[PDB]
Amino acid sequence: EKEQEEAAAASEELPVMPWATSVASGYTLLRDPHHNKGLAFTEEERDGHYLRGLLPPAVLSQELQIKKFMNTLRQYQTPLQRYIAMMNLQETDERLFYKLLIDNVVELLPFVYTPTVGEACQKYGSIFRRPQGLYVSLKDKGKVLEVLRNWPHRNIQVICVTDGERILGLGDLGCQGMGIPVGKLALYTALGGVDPSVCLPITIDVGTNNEKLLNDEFYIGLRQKRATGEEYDELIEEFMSAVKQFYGEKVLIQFEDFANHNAFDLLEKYSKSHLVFNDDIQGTASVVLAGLLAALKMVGGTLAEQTYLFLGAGEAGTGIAELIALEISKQTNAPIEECRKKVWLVDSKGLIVDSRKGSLQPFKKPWAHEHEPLKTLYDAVQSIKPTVLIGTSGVGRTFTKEIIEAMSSFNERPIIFSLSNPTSHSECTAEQAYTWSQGRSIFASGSPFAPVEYEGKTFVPGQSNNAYIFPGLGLGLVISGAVRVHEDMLLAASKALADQATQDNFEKGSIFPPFTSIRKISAHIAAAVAAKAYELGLATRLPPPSDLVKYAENCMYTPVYRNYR
Amino acid sequence: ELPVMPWATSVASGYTLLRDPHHNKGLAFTEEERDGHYLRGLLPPAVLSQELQIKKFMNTLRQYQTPLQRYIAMMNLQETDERLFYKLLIDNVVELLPFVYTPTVGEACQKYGSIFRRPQGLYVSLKDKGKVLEVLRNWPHRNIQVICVTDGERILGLGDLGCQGMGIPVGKLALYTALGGVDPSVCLPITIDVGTNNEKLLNDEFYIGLRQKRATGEEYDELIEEFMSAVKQFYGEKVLIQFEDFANHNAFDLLEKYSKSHLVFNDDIQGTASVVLAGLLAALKMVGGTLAEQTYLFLGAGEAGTGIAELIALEISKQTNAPIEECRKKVWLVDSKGLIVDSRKGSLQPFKKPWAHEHEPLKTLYDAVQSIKPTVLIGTSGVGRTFTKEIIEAMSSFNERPIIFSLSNPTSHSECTAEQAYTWSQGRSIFASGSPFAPVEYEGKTFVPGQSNNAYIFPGLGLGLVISGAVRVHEDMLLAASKALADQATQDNFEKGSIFPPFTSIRKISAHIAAAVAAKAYELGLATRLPPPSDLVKYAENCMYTPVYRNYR
Amino acid sequence: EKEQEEAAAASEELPVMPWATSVASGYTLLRDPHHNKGLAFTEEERDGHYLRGLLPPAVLSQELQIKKFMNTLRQYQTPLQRYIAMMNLQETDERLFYKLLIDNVVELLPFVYTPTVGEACQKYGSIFRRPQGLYVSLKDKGKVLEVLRNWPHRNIQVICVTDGERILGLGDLGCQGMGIPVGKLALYTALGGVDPSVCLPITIDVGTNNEKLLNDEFYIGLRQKRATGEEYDELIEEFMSAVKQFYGEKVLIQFEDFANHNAFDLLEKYSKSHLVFNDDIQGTASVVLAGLLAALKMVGGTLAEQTYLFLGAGEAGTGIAELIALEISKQTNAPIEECRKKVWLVDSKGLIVDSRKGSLQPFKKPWAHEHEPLKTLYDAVQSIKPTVLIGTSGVGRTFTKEIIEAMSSFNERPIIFSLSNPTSHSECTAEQAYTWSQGRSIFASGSPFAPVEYEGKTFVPGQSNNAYIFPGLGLGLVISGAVRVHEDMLLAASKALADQATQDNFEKGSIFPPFTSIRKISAHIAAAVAAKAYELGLATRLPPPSDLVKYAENCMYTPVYRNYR
Repeated sequence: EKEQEEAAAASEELPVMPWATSVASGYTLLRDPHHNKGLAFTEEERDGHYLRGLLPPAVLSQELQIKKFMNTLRQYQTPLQRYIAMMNLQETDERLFYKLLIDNVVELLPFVYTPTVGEACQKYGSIFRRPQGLYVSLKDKGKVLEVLRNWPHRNIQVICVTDGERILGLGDLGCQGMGIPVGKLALYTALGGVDPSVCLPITIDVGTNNEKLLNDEFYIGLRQKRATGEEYDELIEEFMSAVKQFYGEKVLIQFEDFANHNAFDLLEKYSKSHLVFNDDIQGTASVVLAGLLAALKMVGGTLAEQTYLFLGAGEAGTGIAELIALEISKQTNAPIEECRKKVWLVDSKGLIVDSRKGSLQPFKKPWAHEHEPLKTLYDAVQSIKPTVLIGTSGVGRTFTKEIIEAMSSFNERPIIFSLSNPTSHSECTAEQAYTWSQGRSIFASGSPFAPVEYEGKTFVPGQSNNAYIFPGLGLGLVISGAVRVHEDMLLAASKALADQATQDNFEKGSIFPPFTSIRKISAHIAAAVAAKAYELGLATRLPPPSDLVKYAENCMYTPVYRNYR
Repeated sequence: ELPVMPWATSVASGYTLLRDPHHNKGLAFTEEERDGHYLRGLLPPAVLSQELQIKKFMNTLRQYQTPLQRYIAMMNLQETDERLFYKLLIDNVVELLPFVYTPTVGEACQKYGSIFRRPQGLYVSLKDKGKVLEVLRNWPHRNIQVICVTDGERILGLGDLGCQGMGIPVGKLALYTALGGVDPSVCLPITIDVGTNNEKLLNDEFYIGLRQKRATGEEYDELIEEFMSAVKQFYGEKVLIQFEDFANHNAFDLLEKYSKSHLVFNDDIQGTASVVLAGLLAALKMVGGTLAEQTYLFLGAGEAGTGIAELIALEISKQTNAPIEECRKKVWLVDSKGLIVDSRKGSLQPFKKPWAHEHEPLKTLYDAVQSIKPTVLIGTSGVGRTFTKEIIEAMSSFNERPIIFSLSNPTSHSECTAEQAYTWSQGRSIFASGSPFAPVEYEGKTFVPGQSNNAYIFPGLGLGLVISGAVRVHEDMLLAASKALADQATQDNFEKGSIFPPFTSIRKISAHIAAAVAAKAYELGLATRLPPPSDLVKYAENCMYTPVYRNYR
Repeated sequence: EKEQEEAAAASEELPVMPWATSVASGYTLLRDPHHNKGLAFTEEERDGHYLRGLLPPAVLSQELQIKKFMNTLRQYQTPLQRYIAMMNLQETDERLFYKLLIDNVVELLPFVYTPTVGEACQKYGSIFRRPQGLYVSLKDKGKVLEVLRNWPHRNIQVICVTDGERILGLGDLGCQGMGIPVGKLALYTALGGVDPSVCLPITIDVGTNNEKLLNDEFYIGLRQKRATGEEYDELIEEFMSAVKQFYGEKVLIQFEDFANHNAFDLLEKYSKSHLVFNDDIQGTASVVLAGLLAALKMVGGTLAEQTYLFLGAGEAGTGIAELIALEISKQTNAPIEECRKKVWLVDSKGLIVDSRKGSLQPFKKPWAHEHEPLKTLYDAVQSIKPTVLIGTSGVGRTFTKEIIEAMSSFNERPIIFSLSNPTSHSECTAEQAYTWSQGRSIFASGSPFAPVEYEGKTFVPGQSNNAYIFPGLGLGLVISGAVRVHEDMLLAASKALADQATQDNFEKGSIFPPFTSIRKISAHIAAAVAAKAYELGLATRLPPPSDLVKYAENCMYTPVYRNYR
């Protein structure tokens, strides 16, 4: 049952690569990112491994290395140039890359992650390219396993995969979506402590509809429009087959930036066979719920009493909403469609209403309450009189002065969540939200914003981005050996994050603690998601450790240089 | 009894192939090559040409704000895809040369320690003495033909950059490939670290060298003669050893002591002398006359100073049949103390006495320019803006077309700019300089000043010594080269005011210099590739590295 | 001219393999024959290269290694078992293999070379196979260069190639012919001093007519009868093209054991374009002529005055004959057909006579003198009354008591040369020749025979095998950079060998000095073949060295262990 090795003795016609292992020295060692210490190679290590001469005489510490890279990183003018310098270092000295990124996480995160990582994806083809991650194309059908075999690590625990269809709020970037999986997985290591070597960034190229990229001569993908239905599905179910055969069932498959229709069928179909998780639906839902709980500690109240208005009824829209209604059902013991009575979503066509359900998309019907057709978010804000406004539209500056002022007029402390990324697609800025609400809004957003000054006070807006959740939640599914993801684990995580939000960060108007604590946060989220995994009896690392927090911290990758023969 | 390294050879595929600069083609790997070498998946589906690769790198190179940032991006590419790096450098040589070579390469050396470093070249320290050969053994190419070596004492006109001198040898050797067609694999950039006197670098916490002041006499000498021993045992005698940026004192003893035992060449003394003489011959086609008739004034009596002068006097001796001591009558050098005159021989340096003619002490270059009344003003001072308006105006007043050569590098140490020389001479000067200057406009006419930099000479001269198997460097080969370059200078480049053809032709130039230096090697009977080929130019062109992508499936 | 690098800068769409170079240590080093020293790895070398533990504590010398292998070689009791143990060592420790073979050359030569190497070829498919040499099949056509590219040494100086059609006197062993090229090239190193790494054993598989091997389930070749004419030719000319492109023109191509018709067209059409040499035609001719000159020092006389009878008018038959007639023409200044008048060959159909030439094979017509048709060698021996009887028949025991007695009756010291191999196909034994001639014959043979006793005296029959010639002749063509073979170099060699034959070896009845001198012999043959190359102006290593013998000895591979760091 929990060691069903009947499926693992189909290892006869499994394609395999005959790997050889050899001691690394000279240029082989220096060109190996996993080991390469650059000038930090001690005198003794250089004599030992035929480096003497290939390096200058000077031996640097890792700390001096960080100071030196930081100095040259700050002299690049555009953010994209600092992204290029960061990806280059990741792929030359992996230990210096991670030790630097952790020690400088607040300064560097906007460059490796949102918002820079968005530009990187738009211009991926034209950017100086050391290869990272694995690309499975439509032309790898029949031979997806052959492609997996090429990856030179067998022990994969975390996969992060996109088909590039909805990269942040920028839409279809086809095969250039790879920036995201590579980003997420770097964070899995820096924020969560997952070892880099067990992380596998994948992109599924099925084409792109982006006309700019079809006609751009530097596009790295198939010059064809996306395959649909039949043709798409077979690649996916062969991919899902192949992952299973190669890596087993305990391998986490984190879906990133798929379209609505797809992102749901993948969570539906593969929930039973695989350990599947969707950062857009489940991960965002998780961090938002934690933000709400953290908000209601500053202002007071429960989730039950609040009224919720969403711009954008996609993945994150319905996904966040469903996790809120569920948390209410656990707190209230009500039937679920009494918990969503006070949750309203507005899409492209306006407020989701029952009168409109005679031609609605299926995953929206549960939010089609009874109300007059409303055309704009402004009309809904004024009619519904919500306590909480969450934006998942992918459209910038849709939280207008009229809308934040309207929200500041009936709420005394309105909860405004501007979730879309990158910064240019933020529904509002931190400056707009604090100004148009006379310093009275509880504000958080997807992309980072500098502190805002208003009537002699400083507001540090919190970052409501799933990067606070998935590093801890992933580590948890792994260190417990969870075989399935349960809605109850998303809640366990949300709890854990919210319970790290103290007065230190509330003082400054931030629903979350600073990223300078993300190692502590990830351990507590991991311990909780593991505890829930055991309770639900979906864990396979039996017996559970006594102290799930201290265990989670002991499983965590550290990028300090260890010494070689 | 020989220390020896057990090298093992293996077929490269997957990440081993991609991480190997020598072979890595990035997206230019064809579909067939990817299936063949376990790349399928590790690269995105799209296959680029090398040409699209060039266009792409060029586009992102121009978005960097500083020259130093484009130098870092160039050195990164050299060390990830060597064939793309060289095919790019060739196709874009005029645009890119100032970034990989003078003047950028100077800043790169000043800030070498603080710059993002993929390792290139070999460092032999004072702590490798006794074991220098052991260090050589670590280089993973056995067939070395061209070595380029500095001890960092005088990097361009920037002085002592100690161990951070490595930027220069790495630069020269890239040019040996790009300009000359030498294969990269046979080129070995070396730096000898013996310390540095630069107090800023001793106290800088990113300095990559020994934190000590330079070893002198005894201790220095031992390392060098052990280096020179070790190179010869490992690579043989036909290996070219190009010395770069040593001090006067040393750069001479190295050419003196190792002329017999080794094939030694000094870019500062011999290489610069060579390109200057070629510039003079090219100048005298625009303006008219012979070397004999001209009068020469130098600022700076160092390596390049006396070196250029001696090669000029020699070319005069071969054209007039006069004794050498008679061909120096027309050639005057001005140092720190003023005009070199015989009157002060009661405490003179020895290698200056041959230029100590008959005259009573003059104090400043301005005094000398006015008294000596020269035809040709050459600056090898290492000091910027020492060719003043008064000096260029003085020179423009008595000559109708005065020859001004501003040789010092980088641009910041140029004795004058191209703009100053053409303005202060009313458009009448024949100007060339060490570091590149953009075209200069003067009443609706465009002046393209030539680049009198040894990069026009050493790529051809090196290729020549190699393809002929020359075992020694002969003063007559410097002349053979000078002639060959000068005889490439047509009216197309003279029209625009340039003594040299554009770098867009450096492949033609290097082949003709190689054929000449080889021909002279055979004639003097120092060549060992016998018999000489019938057509030494077509042979030289066929021996030339091409960086077009080599085919794997 | 000479340096035509025009064809070397037309290597742009040449297939190439991307080789990577890396420092060898641990199991990579031990499994590498070129470097592997086994227990002879010094303490310092083991610490240095991560061997400590993988070897027992004991450090052996190379000498102790030799004593140890020799001891275990003598417990194998078939010769074939000692051939297998020898090939295994060649392919695990190359330096121990060569240092052993040289120091023990007389004892070991019959096991790695004739006659053992013959059995090895007959049973090649069924023998335990460590892989050796390169096989180019009919199904590698279009892609022969691709096959060459796979060999992991670029700098090839000596190729040795067979199509397996006439392996020794055993006939067609198809693809199992490889034993020969591998044998020859080991000797090129042990006897001649050529570095192993510049030597490339090749077999061209075009099928086989051996019905035994077509139906044998362990045959390693194509299960088809030999391709003829058009199909054969294209593979060869593509092979000869491909060798040229990859290795250049200075590469020696030694043909081994082809049939007459082929062996000749290959020397004819590729004499201009390539440096081609045929061990059967030219190499055997060379050592035989040296034997004759050595014989005429024991007994007295000139080549001119002798009368020659050959059994077997093939490659070696006509080839030996033509080299004899040529040496006569250079000594007498006579027209060539006056030099052939006293040379008679007997084939399958009997004595070659002009009355039979109305349907003769082409390369036999020059030996078709005027005489009455004779059916058997015995009839010819008795009619022609020859002074020299040479057997190249491939048929054992055809030099009968009647024939040796007949020869002993009209000559006082008859020269009998039993050239065929292996021992089982020898035209007579050393025992038979000395007994049936009352101790009066000058005898030599292709395969080794122990000393023979007769009337209280010891006869040490010499070995007239091309292994005395091709090691020196090859080294010569290489160290001079010869671009052509000229008949005059075969003679230069023959002279050089003959002039090494002293009274020390003549005392015991041997035309050649023992193989314990083959280092000295090869250097003197090399210096002579080089001198002739320069004289004929076909050498490209100009100027010639002062002392061609001491230069040849300094170019010679030594298998003493190198010390590693």
